[PDB]
Amino acid sequence: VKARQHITVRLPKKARAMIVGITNVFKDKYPIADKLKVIPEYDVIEQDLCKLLSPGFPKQPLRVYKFGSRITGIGNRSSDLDLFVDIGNTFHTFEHRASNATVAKLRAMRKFFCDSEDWRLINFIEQARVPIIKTCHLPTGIECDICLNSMGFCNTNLLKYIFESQPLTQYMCIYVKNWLERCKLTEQISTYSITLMVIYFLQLQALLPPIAMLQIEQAVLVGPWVVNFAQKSFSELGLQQLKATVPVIKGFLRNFFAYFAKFDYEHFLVCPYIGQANVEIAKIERMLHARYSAYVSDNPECSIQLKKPMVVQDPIQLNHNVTKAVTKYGLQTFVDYCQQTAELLE
RNA sequence: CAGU
Ligand SMILES: [Mg+2]
Ligand SMILES: [Mg+2]
Repeated sequence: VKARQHITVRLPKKARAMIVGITNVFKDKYPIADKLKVIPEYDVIEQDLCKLLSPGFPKQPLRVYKFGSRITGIGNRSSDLDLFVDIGNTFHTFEHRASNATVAKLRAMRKFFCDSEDWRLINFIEQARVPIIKTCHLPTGIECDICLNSMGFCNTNLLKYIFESQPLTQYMCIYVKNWLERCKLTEQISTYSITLMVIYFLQLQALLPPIAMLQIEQAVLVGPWVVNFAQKSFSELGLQQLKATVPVIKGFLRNFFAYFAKFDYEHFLVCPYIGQANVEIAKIERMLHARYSAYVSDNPECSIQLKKPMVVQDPIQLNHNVTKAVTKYGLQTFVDYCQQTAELLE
């Protein structure tokens, strides 16, 4: 891309094949994703985690929360399982950067996975924004990402509500998830990022509510972030729940890819919190709730990172641009692929 | 930059 910026990066053949062929998501991948929301294997994993860590922290409170794509219903059989281990009722505590205690806890847990004959330690990432332990649960073979941060569980619950209220959202996310993998873009643009882009797009079509309109104040807080939401019936908002049909899905996907092919990433951001068209990067910070403003006043270093090629704001952790690591050339690659994909969908 |  960098060598020939003037050339539209060719949509990879693996992607072209799947776009030109949409019945697979509707008839096969959807039922598997729906089944993967609840399977017996997850109970074994949570139980074995409690059994493994209960001795390491004897009197301490302990609770395990599942989240991620398997739980929201856009997973596949190879999908990893994401788990939040809360030791000591830290659910409501927000760490911008992982604290010493948090890193201390992760280090203690690392040893337990190594020594245990039911777990294989795969990786221990301490210096990430969200430190995680990557380990294989050997009885099931399921790869688990273990963290000490509640935010992923909270946005998983929000996706659950959105997908169940408007199933078209779920189908589209399964499709673009697979499209992202066949385009080999997942390392720059994550499945979670594209899910927020789908949600935002459908908000602009008046098929989903702005997240802010679900949070009119009693607030549940993880630090400064409002993590609960009114589970309002879509009828009360006049939001029609569409029947997901292959033509309906195809038309919305076409429009989705067309929209992000022409989106002005230099001046606007994807903003499911606001859920309105043309949210300017230059205006967004003054549009956020009072807790965000109070938090960044005391900590200006924790404001959302807006000076990035691609800005997609987490609807709950409002200081997180989930696409902050996307490069100009990764963005151009994504824009070119959107362009060619919209064409192939007519 | 790494879970989501
Ligand atoms: Mg996952
Ligand atoms: Mg994971």
